Amino acid sequence: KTVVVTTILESPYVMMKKNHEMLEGNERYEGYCVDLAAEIAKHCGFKYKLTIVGDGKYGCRDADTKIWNGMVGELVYGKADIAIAPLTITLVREEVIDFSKPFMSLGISIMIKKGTPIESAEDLSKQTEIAYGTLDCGSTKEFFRRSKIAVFDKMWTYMRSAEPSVFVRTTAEGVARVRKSKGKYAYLLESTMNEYIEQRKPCDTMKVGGNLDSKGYGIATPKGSSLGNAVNLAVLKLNEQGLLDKLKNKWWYDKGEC
Amino acid sequence: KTVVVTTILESPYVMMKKNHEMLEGNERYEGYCVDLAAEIAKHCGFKYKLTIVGDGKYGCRDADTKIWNGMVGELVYGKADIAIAPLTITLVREEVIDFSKPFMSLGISIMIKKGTPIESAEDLSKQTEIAYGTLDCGSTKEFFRRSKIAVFDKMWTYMRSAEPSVFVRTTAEGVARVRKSKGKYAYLLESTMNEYIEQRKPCDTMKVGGNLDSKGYGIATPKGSSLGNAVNLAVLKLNEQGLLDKLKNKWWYDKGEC
Ligand SMILES: N[C@@H](Cn1cc(I)c(=O)[nH]c1=O)C(=O)O
Ligand SMILES: N[C@@H](Cn1cc(I)c(=O)[nH]c1=O)C(=O)O
Ligand SMILES: [Zn+2]
Ligand SMILES: [Zn+2]
Ligand SMILES: [Zn+2]
Ligand SMILES: [Zn+2]
Repeated sequence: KTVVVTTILESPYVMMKKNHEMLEGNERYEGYCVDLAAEIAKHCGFKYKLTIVGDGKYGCRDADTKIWNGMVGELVYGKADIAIAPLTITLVREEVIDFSKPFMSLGISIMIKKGTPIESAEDLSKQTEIAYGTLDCGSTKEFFRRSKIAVFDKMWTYMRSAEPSVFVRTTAEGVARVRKSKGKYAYLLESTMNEYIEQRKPCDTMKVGGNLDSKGYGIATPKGSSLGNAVNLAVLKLNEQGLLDKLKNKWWYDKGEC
Repeated sequence: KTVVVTTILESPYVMMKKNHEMLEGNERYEGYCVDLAAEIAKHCGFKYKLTIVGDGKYGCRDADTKIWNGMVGELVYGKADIAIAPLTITLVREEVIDFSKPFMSLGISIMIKKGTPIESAEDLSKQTEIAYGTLDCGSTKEFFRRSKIAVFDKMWTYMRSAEPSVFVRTTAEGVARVRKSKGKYAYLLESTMNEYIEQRKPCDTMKVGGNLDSKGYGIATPKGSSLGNAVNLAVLKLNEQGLLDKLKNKWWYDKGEC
């Protein structure tokens, strides 16, 4: 009956409202993905419950046990009916779960503390004074681990063995590390987040260079789910009616602080 | 056994080779989608025959007869097994054919003859001296026909009723009309084509403003095709390995004339 939605606390996709503690259920949250969830449930006509992914992760497969974690795991093992989050459509995931067509297009990008002498991935790869890393257990890390491109493989070789670890558990941790690093840590992260942070106080970071790749976020369902067809059509309808563009401007720039 | 591929003569996706009269079968053609077709077939392990869509159209549904034409029609009526072309993923098409995840991301954009006093769709809609139109029988025309956004519906109201027709049969016709117009015609077209033309002699056009929307091109198969699954995985794998980025570079910029 009630669809269980798995999602992740990631601003501005899903955030606790300022007055959350006296709110209940889905009303405790706000954001792009909260709005998107409401729109999809309205067009597909279902009731739903937003639940924050227990382990706070997007999803990766343990190399030894072969068990999936994060939001991907919640679908694979039947703990959730649908994931509505900034979840990257990838080949290894497509083999275990289903994705709608993308609701957002983006790429990997570089975040620096303002004034950092870096302008590109090539710049990062050719020096050692400035540390750099990525989010753990996500598509960005896997991009570098799997890259054959000389600069990206060179970066991976450094990142894989760097001490202390250049990888972070959450996006907020990566961003804090940039801000506190005095310009000695750069962060590789998805472009739309880089762009969001750039317009938030204290306005001390910026995106440099173009995107390293191109990819999309999709709505995910368990393989063979009776929900997947309708959800995919709903995403296309929403895009075509301009709602996705409407939501982006609402959460990204109408709230810009810089 | 041999998979019939429907595609469209649209530079630089599919072009006749200079000496095509001396060649046979698939070797008559070159371009982005020719290269992509060869790679999809290699990875999925099938033999294939490239065929040019008979009516030279992408695909629209006749309002009265309800019959699909163009490449979409070839798949709907079983004349082709797969379409590998700059074919836009849309809701109405997804209702009758299947698409892979996108192999290219793009949006509707404005092409001007250099010097034309236009910077945005808002600019176009608020003036009358410069005419503007789109490709007929495609996703761009349908975007304007269906839009509830004030600026775009105003543009549609003008375009639908303009005489002579501001719509064109092929991309080349639209570009030619811009070039011959002395600034008095602007062309609305997909961004990646706008970008390609900007790098073609006589280097007298340019893209202005941001994109009007966001969408993708996908490989299409008939509903229920056994090919669908494997083709989608192939597209994801090729994106992740950088092939699609390499093919754009090859056909757009390595060959740039400006
Ligand atoms: N979208 C990713 C997770 N994710 C998120 C951000 I924001 C990032 O900078 N890198 C990531 O891998 C996924 O689905 O694994
Ligand atoms: N891709 C479109 C066709 N198409 C192509 C170009 I190049 C354009 O500027 N506009 C279009 O509608 C579709 O599939 O209808
Ligand atoms: Zn609280
Ligand atoms: Zn709606
Ligand atoms: Zn010829
Ligand atoms: Zn190959």
